[PDB]
Amino acid sequence: SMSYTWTGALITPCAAEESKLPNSLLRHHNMVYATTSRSAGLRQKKVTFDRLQVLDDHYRDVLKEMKAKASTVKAKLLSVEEACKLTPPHSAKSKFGYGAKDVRNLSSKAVNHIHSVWKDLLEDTVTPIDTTIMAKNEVFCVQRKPARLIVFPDLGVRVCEKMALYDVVSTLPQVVMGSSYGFQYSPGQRVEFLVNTWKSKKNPMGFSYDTRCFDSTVTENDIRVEESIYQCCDLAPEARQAIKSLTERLYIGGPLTNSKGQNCGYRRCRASGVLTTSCGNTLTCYLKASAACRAAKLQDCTMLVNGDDLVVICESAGTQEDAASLRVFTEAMTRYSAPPGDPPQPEYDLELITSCSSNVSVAHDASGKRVYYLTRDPTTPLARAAWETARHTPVNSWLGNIIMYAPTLWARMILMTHFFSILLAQEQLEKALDCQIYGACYSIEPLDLPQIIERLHGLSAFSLHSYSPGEINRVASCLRKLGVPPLRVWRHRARSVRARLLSQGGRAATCGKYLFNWAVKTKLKLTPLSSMFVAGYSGGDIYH
Ligand SMILES: Nc1ccc(C(F)(F)F)cn1
Repeated sequence: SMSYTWTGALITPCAAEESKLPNSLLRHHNMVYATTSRSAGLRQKKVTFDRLQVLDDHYRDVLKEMKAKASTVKAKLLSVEEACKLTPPHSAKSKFGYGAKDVRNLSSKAVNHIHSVWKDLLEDTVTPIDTTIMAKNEVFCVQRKPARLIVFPDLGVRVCEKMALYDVVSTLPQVVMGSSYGFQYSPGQRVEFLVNTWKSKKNPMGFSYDTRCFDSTVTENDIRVEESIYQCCDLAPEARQAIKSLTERLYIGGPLTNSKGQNCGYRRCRASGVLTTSCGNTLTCYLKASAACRAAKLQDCTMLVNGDDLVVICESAGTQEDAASLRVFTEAMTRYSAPPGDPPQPEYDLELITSCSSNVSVAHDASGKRVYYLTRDPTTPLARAAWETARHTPVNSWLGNIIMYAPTLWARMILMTHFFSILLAQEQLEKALDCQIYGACYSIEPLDLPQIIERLHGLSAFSLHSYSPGEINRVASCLRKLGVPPLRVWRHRARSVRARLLSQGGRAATCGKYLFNWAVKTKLKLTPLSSMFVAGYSGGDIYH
């Protein structure tokens, strides 16, 4: 069928939509835009097409292996109270007279409605369920992306999803997919694993695979298979019925309704704004790729899967033979309805492969020992940082990136300096800030950063020092390209900040001592002083 059909009703905004900055971070403010509903139509054209899916024996076999491992999982139902507590404070309200605030408080109005939505789930396993459709507001840098489409059901339903499936999507994928399951790794854990699986090959070859608009490529069959997998778990019988209902009424598809309550059409592919999205896309990606590997006689594959994002490291068969078996791999994925965006390409250097928007690089600690860490082209981070510092926003990408990319050259020299300067200037150091990690919302105290980083990256994070020439040129370039002060200018700014922080004692002094030792010249000695990287949840409406 078609991924979507349209009525012609517009995808409409809920509120005013900014698309540009209203400046000591970056000069070329021209280059930063936010996406808006103004670009919905273009995206609309890209995500809508027919899906032809041909299975084969490798598909059927990998699924059989997955269903066998899923049968070792036992999963419990979540009480209303637990499901309510997982709902973010600012999650979109219900069209039935209550908001997340009422949900979090166990207001008897929200809970009663939630009871009725659940009851109706058990009784009716057919009637499609209403979804809202929305263009996202996401900041990027020039050289333009159409806004992504987000699709999500009413708050009431979302809470039922949690009850029915939070335990499953938190617990199953790991067991089903073992070490391929990306969201069980912190960044140092992910580097360590990529690097070890690369050293483990006699003659290694790697390649990422970009599936073109993955959410569209997911078929209604795919979503029933995925259900068939959940069902292999030892479930409560009420969980079993709600899961059949949710999938048949919502996951499989349904009507799309814009912010003004008009009907935009009907979806027959993955909704992005549901609980099963990450888990769904990760299982569906692992299954197709694991099978595509077999079709292409790829020798000795290890995979890493994070939703629609896929890395494969295997034994090379020769550079010709490689290029070729990769084309077969692609044919297989295409048959399975996951055709390519960029066409995939072999790499014989781990450092050259990008996955989850990231790549492995290396530097050196105090002792000169070499250290691998995860980094990325810092353009979108800096872009969003400029946005976040200009317009006030609920989301703080900067902090997320400081946490994820603490070891990187750019996060230490630029993000850390910049934002500790603002916080010191605003006397807002003590305040918790919300940020996204593998799609879940965590409240974090910026002064905790040092221990957080020590815990997730090791102490070497505070003293890495001979960054690769490629990495240094990527940063410098991005700075010039963007109009951000070169790295030497941050060094001077950091000494100033480090100093102010040191003067305040307590945890600020630790922030200054640790975060900015790289900037001093004569170094201080840096001695020693989380259920966060377990599962993926973007679009799952989760808070911890
Ligand atoms: N040519 C490059 C480009 C980037 C990198 C690193 F930053 F990822 F290390 C290495 N070599």
